[PDB]
Amino acid sequence: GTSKLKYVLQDARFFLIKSNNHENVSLAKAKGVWSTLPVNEKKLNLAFRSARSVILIFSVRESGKFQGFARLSSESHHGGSPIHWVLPAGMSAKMLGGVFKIDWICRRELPFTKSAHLTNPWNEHKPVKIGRDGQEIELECGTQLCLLFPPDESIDLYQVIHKM
Ligand SMILES: O=c1cc(C2CC2)[nH]c(=O)n1-c1ccccc1
Repeated sequence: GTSKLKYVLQDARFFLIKSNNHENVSLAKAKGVWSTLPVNEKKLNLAFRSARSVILIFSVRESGKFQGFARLSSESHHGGSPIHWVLPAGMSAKMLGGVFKIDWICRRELPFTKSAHLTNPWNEHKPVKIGRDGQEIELECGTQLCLLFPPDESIDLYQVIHKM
């Protein structure tokens, strides 16, 4: 069912995350981590202290889909185990901010065709698929977007709830 998911999303904040490729989303799904550029790192750290849940909704560039969504479990930190991200041309690992721990809520994909009825007030009511990395998605739009994803029966939200 969807009741524990709705509980996790209650009064959450939501951010669109772009990945240049599928490899980085695969690494994020396996290791429970993400890293963004410093401008977005500052926004996410502020949000993490501001709200009961901060949800990252992932989309690989040019894929026409979202690849899942996850909840921040920490502010960003430096000096942890190395992660062999595959970054875009002209970007080095030193340009990244720190590493956020994340707990995946759904590792299933959602094609953009299924979200065409949702618009984001914080991006001029453009379709929610449209946005730069780090674009905040307003609560109602973000909640409805997450509820569109296929249920991920491999995930037990009981432990995620205990972190809130
Ligand atoms: O492409 C990537 C790949 C990553 C991986 C470390 C996780 N993190 C990012 O933030 N980007 C990004 C998105 C939009 C604009 C500039 C960079």
